[PDB]
Amino acid sequence: RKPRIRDRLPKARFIAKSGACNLAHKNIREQGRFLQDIFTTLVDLKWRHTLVIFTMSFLCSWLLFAIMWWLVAFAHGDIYAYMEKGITEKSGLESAVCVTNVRSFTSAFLFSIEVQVTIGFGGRMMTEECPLAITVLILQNIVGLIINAVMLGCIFMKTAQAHRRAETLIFSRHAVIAVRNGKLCFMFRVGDLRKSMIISASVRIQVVKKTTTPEGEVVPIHQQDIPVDNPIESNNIFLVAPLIICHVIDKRSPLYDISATDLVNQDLEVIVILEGVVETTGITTQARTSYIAEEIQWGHRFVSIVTEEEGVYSVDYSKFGNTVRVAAPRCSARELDEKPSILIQT
Amino acid sequence: IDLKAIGKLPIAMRAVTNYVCLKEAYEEQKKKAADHPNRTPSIWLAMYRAFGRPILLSSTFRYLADLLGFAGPLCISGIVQRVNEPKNNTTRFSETLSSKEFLENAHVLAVLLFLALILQRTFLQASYYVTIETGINLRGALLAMIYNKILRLSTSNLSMGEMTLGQINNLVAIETNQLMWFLFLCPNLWAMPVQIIMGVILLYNLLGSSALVGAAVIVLLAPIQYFIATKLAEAQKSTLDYSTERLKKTNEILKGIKLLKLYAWEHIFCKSVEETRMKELSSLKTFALYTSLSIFMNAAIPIAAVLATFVTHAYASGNNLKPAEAFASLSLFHILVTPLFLLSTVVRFAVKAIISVQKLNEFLLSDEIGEDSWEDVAIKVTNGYFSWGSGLATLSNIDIRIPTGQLTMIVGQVGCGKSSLLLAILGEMQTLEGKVYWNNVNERSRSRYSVAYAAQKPWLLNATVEENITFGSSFNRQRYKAVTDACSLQPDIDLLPFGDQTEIGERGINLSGGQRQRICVARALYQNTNIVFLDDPFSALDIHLSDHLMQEGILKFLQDDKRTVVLVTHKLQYLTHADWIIAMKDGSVLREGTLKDIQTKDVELYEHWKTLMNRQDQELE
Amino acid sequence: YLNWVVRNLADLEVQMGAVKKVNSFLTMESENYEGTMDPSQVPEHWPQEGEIKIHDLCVRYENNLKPVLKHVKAYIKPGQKVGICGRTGSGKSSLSLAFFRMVDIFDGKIVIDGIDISKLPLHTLRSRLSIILQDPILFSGSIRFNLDPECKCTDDRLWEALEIAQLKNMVKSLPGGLDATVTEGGENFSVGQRQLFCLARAFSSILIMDEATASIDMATENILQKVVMTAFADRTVVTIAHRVHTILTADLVIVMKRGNILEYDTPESLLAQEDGVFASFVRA
Ligand SMILES: Nc1ncnc2c1ncn2[C@@H]1O[C@H](COP(=O)(O)OP(=O)(O)OP(=O)(O)O)[C@@H](O)[C@H]1O
Ligand SMILES: Nc1ncnc2c1ncn2[C@@H]1O[C@H](COP(=O)(O)OP(=O)(O)OP(=O)(O)O)[C@@H](O)[C@H]1O
Ligand SMILES: [K+]
Repeated sequence: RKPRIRDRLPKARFIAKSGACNLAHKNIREQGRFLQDIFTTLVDLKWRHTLVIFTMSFLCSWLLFAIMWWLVAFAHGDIYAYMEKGITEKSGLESAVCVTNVRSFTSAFLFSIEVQVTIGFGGRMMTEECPLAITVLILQNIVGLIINAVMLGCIFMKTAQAHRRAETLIFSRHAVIAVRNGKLCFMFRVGDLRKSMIISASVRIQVVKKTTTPEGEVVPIHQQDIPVDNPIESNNIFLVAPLIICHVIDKRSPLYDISATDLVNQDLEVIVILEGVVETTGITTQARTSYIAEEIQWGHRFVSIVTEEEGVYSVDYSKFGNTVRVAAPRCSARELDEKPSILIQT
Repeated sequence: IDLKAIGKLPIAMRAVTNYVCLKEAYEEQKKKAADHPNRTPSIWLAMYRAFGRPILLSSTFRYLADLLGFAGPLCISGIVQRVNEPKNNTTRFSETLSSKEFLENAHVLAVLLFLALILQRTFLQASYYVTIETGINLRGALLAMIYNKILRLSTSNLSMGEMTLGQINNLVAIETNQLMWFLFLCPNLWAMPVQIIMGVILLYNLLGSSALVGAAVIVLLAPIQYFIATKLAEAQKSTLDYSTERLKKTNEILKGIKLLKLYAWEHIFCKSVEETRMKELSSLKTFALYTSLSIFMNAAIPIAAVLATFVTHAYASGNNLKPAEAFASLSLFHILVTPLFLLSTVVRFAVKAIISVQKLNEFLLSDEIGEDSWEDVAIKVTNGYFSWGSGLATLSNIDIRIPTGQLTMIVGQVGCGKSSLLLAILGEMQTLEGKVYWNNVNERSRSRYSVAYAAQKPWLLNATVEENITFGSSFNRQRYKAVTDACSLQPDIDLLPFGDQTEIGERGINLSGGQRQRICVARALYQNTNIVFLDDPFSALDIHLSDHLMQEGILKFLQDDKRTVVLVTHKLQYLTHADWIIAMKDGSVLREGTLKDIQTKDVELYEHWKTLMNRQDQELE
Repeated sequence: YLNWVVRNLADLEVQMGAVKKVNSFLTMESENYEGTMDPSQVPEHWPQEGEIKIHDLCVRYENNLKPVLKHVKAYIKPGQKVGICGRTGSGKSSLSLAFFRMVDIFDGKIVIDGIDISKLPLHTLRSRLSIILQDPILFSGSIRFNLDPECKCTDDRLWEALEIAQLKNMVKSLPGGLDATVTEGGENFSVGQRQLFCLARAFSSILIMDEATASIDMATENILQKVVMTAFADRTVVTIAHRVHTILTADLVIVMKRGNILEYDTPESLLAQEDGVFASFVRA
């Protein structure tokens, strides 16, 4: 497939098999990145980064206000009053040491720790002389409570989002097309791994193709829905064991034209989007997969995955995409539909 | 593997530079070429001025990097000598005078060393990063030029047919890689003495008097590597030729897999091959010897050498070996030893570059210039030669004129000229000598700009004929799609290999001579404004009972269309509508009439040819 | 030294990755040869005019070696030199069944070869075989070193190559010499015979055939005359072919069954009345 080798870029893949929306927006009116944005990034961090930002924030606040206290205990002529070793502390009582027994920046830092985290060792108390120190103490406590509350909110919200682990919904990596119950059918396999059920489940199958219109317009990426062929016309589905969600096509759906040779050059792409709310969490989840033309192994049929064990059914998950190539008619999409004189073109 | 990184930078740099830069180089070199070919005419002078890459822009940085690096170890020494000093002797209170006080302090020197080291590394890396960014451009240029000079001049090959793939073997990836490497490596040659030369002087400046001896040995140690290189290369070349023999023998052996799989020569076919391996193995051992020795030469001479200097330390008779005297000497010895390997490699690289430029010069001076001089009828030219290449004479009463849509075929293989005439009718052969007089307009490339053709050898062009159908064809193009659906799939329904009809050609490994000629004719079919030109292919592509089928496909193609179809074939199986023919025998078009008018002249060869019996196949056998 | 360390780590990784590409095929062997056959004379004789019967509904083989996945009854003529009807549907399977082994194909009781067939010493038994490639090209020497076994065969000059007439042009009256071959050519410089002189190679007595695909019909007829000269030495052979140029004067023929011979019937009109050569009659 050297043409495809050089055509690795030319490819109709609207959504990557992972599920993302491989696209490209541009020429948009980016107003900016306002401040509050950064705070949201604070919420959605991972544990190593959250712990680091937490500890760094506490330590930065402590050191900063310790530096401030050091300046304060400098300007009031306090460090000198202590440094006078005429006695153990000869005239250190009357001079109104602004903060009792604050000798050097290390000591002031011990005081910062002692006053922010509400320890309070008592050996070094604020005194009744310097209003500036009282102002800085008030500021210290207000900022301390706000930072404490914000970091607590961060840690809590990373705790309350422990229900979410990962979306685990599984598709057959390949599609399948076959004949069932007398007419052509399109298949796909859907399974689940989580023990919990998925309530109010629903599926939708859409065809993405570039279209043309008789009036003249062309819609580049055209989307059209297709029925999901349940017994009573309803996109509901119970998911205990994995199953086969078959959107059989008659006329209205765009499968009338399909010719077996054309599949390599086929431009239509099938997209599957299903969704529901998880029973034990309360979150509405939505999983999406893409069925490109290269993955549609035509003519196959799916395998059976249910066995009677002793009293309780056993189920495999290894055989998901394995198929047995049951013989089927070829390109009968129009031939069998637009019934020939035989009315049995197969 | 992201292709996002590529962006549009290559168009701005490599695509623009390669084409534009050499244009100036051609203009200057050719302008000088007019004066005389005794001294002025040459090839590589243009590149320096025309490309104008500032090698110096780096060369300056390179010299700077070498100076900084060589300076570094003296700063290392500086700190070391003053390990110990109380230095309160004068009770100095003088603000340190810039001239002296700053150099001495132990603390400063360390920070200076860090700054110098970072700066040197950065400057060096940046300079030769820019140099590489220029080399890449030079390589793109050289390739662009080889194709520009291979396309529009050398069309007609008559002597280059002896070895034309030698050029595409050397100048493809042995020359351009050589020039890119040599340009990227020039700075080492350019500024290695500025550092080395520094070392002896530096060593002499500070080591003492034994420095000259101390570095004497390494200046001769490097020629040891320069001498081992050549012998190792000779051994490697002999080993490579022996390996080629082994590979060819192995190919022949595996080529007989079904014969040797069980027959009485099953294990026998490898016998000599095993000895072959052993034979080749012996050469490998010889090569290994020099390589190991070279490493020893590169891994010992320095150490050995430095010992000598300390021996010559006993020639200094000083107090002792000051640890601030020999540590810096050892640092200089361990730094100097680096660019020597680069120098030794450049020694061979220069020879490689010279050989490459000589080969390029030979190509551009070997018929690469002069082989292409600078109903819509064109030909009224008396000039006689309708001879191949730069061949001799055979010019008599030459002229030609043909109303198109006429199947004029000079049926003859002896004194044939079928290829010279077929190529020269469109003018692509050097037969345009004389006067070229045409109509006033096509409705100056000889008024034949609407050409289309088929070869006289199997074409087998890029990708395959299945993928050769790229003429604005998503699926079907009305003129050839029909022949595409039904004339194209007619010769061989399907090849043995898988994938069938679609992209059949892409990655289509092989072809039959019949399938090759069928594919060629099919590529003749899928052409637009069909005025086809054929050159006697259907005397060798004579597919009995299938030549009529091909001619019927061409019928619905050309005889059921409004189109001109011609051929110079040599078989009479397709002689229907074969009205016009020649039997020139080394002349231009001089035989032309009606379908039977030639037989009116009753030429004996014409009389025998124009008979009922199998169209006189093999003179009416 | 750090740049060296990083670059050398990368280089080592690349080198070992390149090695692992062939270290997976380092010592694998998947066709064993350990035979316990007792000693046999193994002369070059024709045993009983070559009765070949080893297959009755040749069963599905195994081990994925192009198995025949159906049933094909086999019964040929004893002193038969010419081919018998084998249809394209099973023609490839039969062609593979002429001399090539398999897992579970045609195994069983047989009256053939007068000696054990599958248990014979696999190191030497194979030298007694004979086959022909579809389009014979032997890129090997086979002329200068044609006597790889120790023979002074003394007939490659003009004696039995000319008598075989396949190499008469290249041997009896040729200056190539006793030491000169063609480089990778079964048709490059020796186009007169891509298959060498069988008698010279025996100067065994069993011939195995191939399909006329790249040999000119006249040359093929001359090769048929040589095949008749060899048939004087065999008078019993197995042949595989589908076209009249090779199936024109077949001496012994059969009435087939769906892809393999069902019964022995040399003439052609009797096979025509039945379903014998109806598919063969498609051209005449
Ligand atoms: N038992 C299982 N465990 C995990 N994933 C599964 C299991 N069965 C199927 N899948 C998922 O289904 C997808 C397609 O499976 P498929 O039916 O192709 O079987 P497969 O060929 O074994 O898949 P793969 O080639 O991805 O292993 C795969 O992406 C795989 O992740
Ligand atoms: N590639 C070439 N090499 C050497 N001589 C050539 C070449 N092409 C043409 N000539 C000369 O031109 C003259 C006309 O050649 P002509 O066209 O008859 O060859 P041709 O008939 O095409 O060959 P062929 O019979 O193999 O098709 C010949 O005498 C030949 O010497
Ligand atoms: K909650």
